[PDB]
Amino acid sequence: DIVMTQSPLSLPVTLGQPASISCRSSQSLVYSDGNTFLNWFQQRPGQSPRRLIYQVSNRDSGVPDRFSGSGSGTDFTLKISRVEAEDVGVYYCMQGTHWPRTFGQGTKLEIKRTVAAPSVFIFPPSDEQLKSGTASVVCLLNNFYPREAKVQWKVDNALQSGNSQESVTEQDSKDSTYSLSSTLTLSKADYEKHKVYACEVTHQGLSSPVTKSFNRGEC
Amino acid sequence: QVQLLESGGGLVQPGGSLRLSCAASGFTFSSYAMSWVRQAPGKGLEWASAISGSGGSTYYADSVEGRFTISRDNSKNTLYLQMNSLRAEDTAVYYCAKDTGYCGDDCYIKLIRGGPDYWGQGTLVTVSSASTKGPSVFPLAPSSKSGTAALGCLVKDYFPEPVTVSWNSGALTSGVHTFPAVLQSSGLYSLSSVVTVPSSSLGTQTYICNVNHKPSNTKVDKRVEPK
Amino acid sequence: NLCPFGEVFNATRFASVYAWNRKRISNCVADYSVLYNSASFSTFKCYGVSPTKLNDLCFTNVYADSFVIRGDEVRQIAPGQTGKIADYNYKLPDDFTGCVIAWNSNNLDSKVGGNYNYLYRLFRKSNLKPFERDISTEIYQAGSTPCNGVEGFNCYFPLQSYGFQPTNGVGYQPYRVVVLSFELLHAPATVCG
Ligand SMILES: *[C@@H]1O[C@H](CO)[C@@H](O)[C@H](O)[C@H]1NC(C)=O
Repeated sequence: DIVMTQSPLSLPVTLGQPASISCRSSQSLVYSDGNTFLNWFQQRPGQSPRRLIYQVSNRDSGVPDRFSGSGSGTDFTLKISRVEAEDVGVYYCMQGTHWPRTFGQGTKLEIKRTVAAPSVFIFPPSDEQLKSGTASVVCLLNNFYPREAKVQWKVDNALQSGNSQESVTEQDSKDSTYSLSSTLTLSKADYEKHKVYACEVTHQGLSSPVTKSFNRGEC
Repeated sequence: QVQLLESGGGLVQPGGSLRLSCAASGFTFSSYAMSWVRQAPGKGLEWASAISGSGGSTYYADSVEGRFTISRDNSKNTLYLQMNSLRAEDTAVYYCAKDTGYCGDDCYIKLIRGGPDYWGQGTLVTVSSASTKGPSVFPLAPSSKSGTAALGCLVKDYFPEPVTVSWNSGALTSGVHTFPAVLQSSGLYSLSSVVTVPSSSLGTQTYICNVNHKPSNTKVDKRVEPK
Repeated sequence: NLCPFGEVFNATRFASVYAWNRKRISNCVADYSVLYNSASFSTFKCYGVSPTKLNDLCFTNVYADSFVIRGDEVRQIAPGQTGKIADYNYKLPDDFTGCVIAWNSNNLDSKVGGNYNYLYRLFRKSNLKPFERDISTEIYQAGSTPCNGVEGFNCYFPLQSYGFQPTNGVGYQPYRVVVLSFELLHAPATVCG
């Protein structure tokens, strides 16, 4: 089987500057008819892959002119003229000349933009969830960059650790920012045994840590 | 326009069987070769199977050969992938793809070369030993604060993936952030879908999150009101 | 009536070279004026018969063989030729009597992404005898290990696809070929000019 290696596996790039992706084939991709069946795919999160380029250099319909393809034999390169916000995602090169059709490892094209401070929101557990016996306190970090950020949960000024899980959305195609959701999970008794619940956010775009807090049973 | 709609995904125990369907439209179905491609969670693409346009020639990957059988009904314009003797490694999102090449009556699969024209939306199949469980949807309600306020929904304790969350039946798209699911210690998934909206819209505009969990055939609409 | 040359030449689909079609022409008058005086033919080569004198002759039967190959293989449709088409797909006898007609069909038999309906036999143990039609799909054994009908190392599928693309060079573009064989037997003649 023809194995293909992509370089790099992760490709950080700033907005407006070119980006390059290299795909190398273990076997020559040229065919008897002088045709080279190498394709380039772009996959956005949660979406089906779309073919950017077919046969090394020919772009598919609907593909912007920023994308260009080059190479021959075993070595190929995908060029982005000026990376836009929508270009974020994973890019794959595929071998079509010989069965089985093989894929590269895939390169993660992430973009870096102006530093943006997160908008911090806190959500007390709903009464319905309390009726179920559990309590989930949610802290939201909306539309920030860079991705490096720290969230600390404090219950009556006691720092909690190990009962919280955080998740980060993929880089937004609209504004190149990230969002973070941290959830503190407690039992019904533990939630009703305390009063003050606070979320402390540390980020580069914040001159000082930002704390959003609420008191149980107060609105 | 060419459209490929996929169906048949869900949860199945190891060793079980299920059949996936790919309804294609917008082109001469019998004229093009069709394929099934799989993508494991956090993995790259991997071709799984393919048929010629007429349906006489079939190809399977080494991972799936003998286990899966691929078929096609040209009259129905539907592509089928019957998966038997399923194992944990088969858990992946399955796509059906139409090739740009011209195949069919007097063509052979494994003799073609090219690329996929179009891809379906993709359907997820999970192979594991666990029962399906419907999600619990809880409101995240905005508070008296600040020009921009945030609200959302907590979709907790569901299995297996995926769940789809929309806001106001698709009328609310700007500012919506549905976070990737996290696997809890209980073996169930939990995610939150939030939206940032102007504070002036709280009191005039009603916000409802629509949560759909296909593996349990459950659909929950939850209205979020500032308490 | 009039011999149906239009059915063979102006046909929407042609056959693969390994499965070349044959039409039997008998009990009709064949006017070749349209054929040899048409400028839509890239190749019109006759052997043992002059094209102009064709209308002044009579033959027992005529065989119109039709298939599709690439441009570089058109020359293999000739007596005494060698090559993959001549050896494994379509062989003309050394004493061939008739005409070979070929014209470019890139507009008809080619599509972006490759047309894989047209196939040719790539492997065969022995050469084809003249006017032999081999449509076997048995796995070719290139080694000493029996294949037993499963592909693998030294066990290859005998057929390959042309994969015609309009961007291909003229040497790899599809050409439709019609071979007119005029057979002469000790029997009453049913085809005349
Ligand atoms: C094929 O092309 C056209 C049909 O419209 C006609 O002018 C031509 O004579 C045809 N050739 C035949 C009948 O041999």
